[PDB]
Amino acid sequence: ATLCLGHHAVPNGTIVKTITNDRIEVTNATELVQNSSIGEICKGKKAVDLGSCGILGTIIGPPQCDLHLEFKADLIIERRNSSDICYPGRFTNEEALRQIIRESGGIDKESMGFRYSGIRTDGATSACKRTVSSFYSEMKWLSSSMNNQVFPQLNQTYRNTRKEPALIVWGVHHSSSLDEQNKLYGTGNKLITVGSSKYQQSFSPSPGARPKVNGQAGRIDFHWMLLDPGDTVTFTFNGAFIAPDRATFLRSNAPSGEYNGKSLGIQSDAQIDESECFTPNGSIPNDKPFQNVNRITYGACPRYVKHSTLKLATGMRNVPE
Amino acid sequence: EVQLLESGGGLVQPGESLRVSCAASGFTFRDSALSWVRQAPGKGLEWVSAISGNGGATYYADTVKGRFTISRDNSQTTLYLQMNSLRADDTATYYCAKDESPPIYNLMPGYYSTYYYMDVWGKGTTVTVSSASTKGPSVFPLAPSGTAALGCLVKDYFPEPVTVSWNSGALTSGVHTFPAVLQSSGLYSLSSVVTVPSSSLGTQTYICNVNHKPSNTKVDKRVEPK
Amino acid sequence: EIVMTQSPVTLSVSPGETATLSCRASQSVRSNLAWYQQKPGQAPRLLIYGASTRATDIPARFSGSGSGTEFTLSISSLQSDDFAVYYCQQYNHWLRTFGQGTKLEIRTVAAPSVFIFPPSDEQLKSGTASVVCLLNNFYPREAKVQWKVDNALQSGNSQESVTEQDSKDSTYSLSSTLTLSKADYEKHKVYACEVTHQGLSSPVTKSFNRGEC
Amino acid sequence: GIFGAIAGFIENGWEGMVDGWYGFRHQNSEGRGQAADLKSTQAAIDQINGKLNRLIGKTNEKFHQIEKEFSEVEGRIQDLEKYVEDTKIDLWSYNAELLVALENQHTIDLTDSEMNKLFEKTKKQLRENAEDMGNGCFKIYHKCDNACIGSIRNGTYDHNVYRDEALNNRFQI
Repeated sequence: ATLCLGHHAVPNGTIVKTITNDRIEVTNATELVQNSSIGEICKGKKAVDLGSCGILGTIIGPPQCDLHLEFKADLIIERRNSSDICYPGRFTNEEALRQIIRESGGIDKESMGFRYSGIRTDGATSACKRTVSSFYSEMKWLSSSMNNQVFPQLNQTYRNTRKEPALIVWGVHHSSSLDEQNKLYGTGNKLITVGSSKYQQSFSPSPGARPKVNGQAGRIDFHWMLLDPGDTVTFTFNGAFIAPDRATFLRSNAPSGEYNGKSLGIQSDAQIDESECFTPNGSIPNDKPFQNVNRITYGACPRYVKHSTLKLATGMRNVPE
Repeated sequence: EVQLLESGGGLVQPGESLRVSCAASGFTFRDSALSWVRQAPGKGLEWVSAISGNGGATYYADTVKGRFTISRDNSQTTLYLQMNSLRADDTATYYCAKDESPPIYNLMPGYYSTYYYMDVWGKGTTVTVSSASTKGPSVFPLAPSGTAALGCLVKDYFPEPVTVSWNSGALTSGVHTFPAVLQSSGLYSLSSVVTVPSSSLGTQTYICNVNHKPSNTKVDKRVEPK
Repeated sequence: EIVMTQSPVTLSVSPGETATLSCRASQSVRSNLAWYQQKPGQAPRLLIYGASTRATDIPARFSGSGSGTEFTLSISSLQSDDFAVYYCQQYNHWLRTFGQGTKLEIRTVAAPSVFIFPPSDEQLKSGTASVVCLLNNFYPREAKVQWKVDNALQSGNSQESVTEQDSKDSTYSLSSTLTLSKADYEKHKVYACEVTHQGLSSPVTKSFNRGEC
Repeated sequence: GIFGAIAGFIENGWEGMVDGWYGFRHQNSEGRGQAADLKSTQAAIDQINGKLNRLIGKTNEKFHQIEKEFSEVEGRIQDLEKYVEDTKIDLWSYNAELLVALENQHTIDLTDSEMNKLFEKTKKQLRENAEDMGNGCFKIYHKCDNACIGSIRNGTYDHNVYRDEALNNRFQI
């Protein structure tokens, strides 16, 4: 009798590289370099697309950011034409403030409990339209209650009851004209001082015309602080002051009671697709150890290499005939 | 549909043998792996063994390394597990579980991919290993003495389980039937209770209906205030 | 040959909140790690495999993560039907091992209602006496029962068991049985169950005198 | 391969063997047959899966790093940031290239090895009852029906049973 020993072969072999040979055919191989993205920055993740919403706007509530005031997110996507503000102004320490928010997890809001006696608090503007002229959702605009009436020296203290450090934002208003300040807040010296156990500073309006944006020569500037638990922020002002109505609490400081921990905030021009590794080209699978898509990455990512392909043999040498 | 059905099991004396079948029905072409996992009531899960292709496993846990042996009959599509030299701690609910692997592994379709996760679990077959000797329960009243509690104590039976209903299943609200406890005699005892309006005691009859199928014993016990 | 330890043994989480579980594993393990949701009276169901890749058609609220040694499992939006027990397995040592198990709870503190039952005359004729103490519909699960016979603390002659959390009201109940011989039971007068529980400002005793009612 | 079986004394692979990687083909009185060897097949597959387990699904988390694209000329510091990243990529590109070349050489050698082991094991089984024809085939010097062939494949072949018949056939004129 005859007994022959042998091995299999396939008609469709794959060429791989070895130590001694540039081109050798094996029965099967797998690709080690990820070379494509689906074109979207992300399935299985909780994501929010701010869209028109600027990110900082989530804190103080322009009409844009109406949906996203109390958002809960694992992944947060900023967008390019987004405007943080309805009435022209800018945040102090702006870039630093966003980085806080991106990694927040989202934000929870609770009222600071402020109440007012003799003032207009319902200040509205052409800039925040919203069915009818309006203001920031999360703040109150304070006015004399009778035009040209000198504004009251007032004091507010709010104390951070919660375990998570609170986020507090306030405004200084620089009026369109020296007149408008007068009409709004009365006349004479205007001083605003903000006091916390780690924080104190004093602000004064410097009223003037500035280039007309959103139809307003006037500006509002936002200053923010982080308040440790059990700490009082004291607000003292004779006017020109935009007041926080609500405190912002991060979700990744929650006690596992709202708690949605640790988000990654990205900047993307791509659509979304719910069908771990992010590149500027879009998210990429991370099953492969290497990738050729982008040297810039975030997350659990394959390592960037220059090769476009690297085949790992997963079968024996292919010897047909 | 990828469900499998476990048949066999029962009460056996320590030192005896017993094999459990697993009818692999459905999507499983049975070129994929299968596994056995046992769990005793009061304990967690524990992987027992696995099978692959033909005789590629040969994969047994250290607890049963020299006792259990795993068979596979692809012609009739049934997985087996011959449990020899059974000890007391072998009493468990043996589950037959499907096995799936990432598609990057499992090069040849038949052989074993050394990284499996179980996806489709079976109904499970309970195997009890004692020197016990089946015995039906005695049923005693827990007599009530706005809301009253009454019940039945079902004592000194073996093996599990027993079923308890009240008023032939007409009384459900407020019933709690507790897990049995195992006494030092090796027999089980459990209680079933119900809370009812105090005002119903005098008009309304309460009867607990106890069924112990292993001994084909059936008891109705009327529970009266005393 | 490669032990798995889950932490904690049981956790209480309000419905809606995120419940993070732990699966610490001796020796490195990354490639294979599977989470399971074994509801009482049912077989385990696969949730996540590998580490983060969830099973087919399972809710997106089940999240998985971890590497090498420390592994976590977070349930985003919790539901009342998630009262199951969760386990984690590992590769490989050619011998897969399971975890110990993590019980998940879903209410207002509630003191037990406590009832004591003397042995029936029927049972006494068979030569034994079971005295039963029932602690009904309490929350949280932690409760202590002590038995006294003529004011002497009993040790070693009781057994207890506790129900699963009740779906209808999120409470637990507990039955304890004190077992005496007939001769011993008839030698003593006062039988008492003393119950300690967070919902009770002081421990509660229910008792009876043998041969009185 | 370094053992000289695959692409060596075994002239070519069998496309018609689709139930295993290694196996037996026989010709006897009852006909011609083919059967896979599961143990050697699984031994090769287990080793390859061991390699895959080291490479697949084990990436490492990075978060905040350095910038790697720049919109303005800055000189010194930007030169340094670019050089650091370029250095890192070349070193990882090297690691990846060598890893694949090394693993592949080894995979081809281990699969050749498994084939050789099966051949050597079979040779020892047959003792004095067969001769190596030099192409992976044994000439068996006795009547060997299907059950006999089967006994060789499953390791229950008793050479003493056939030895007298075999020796007479081998050593004659």
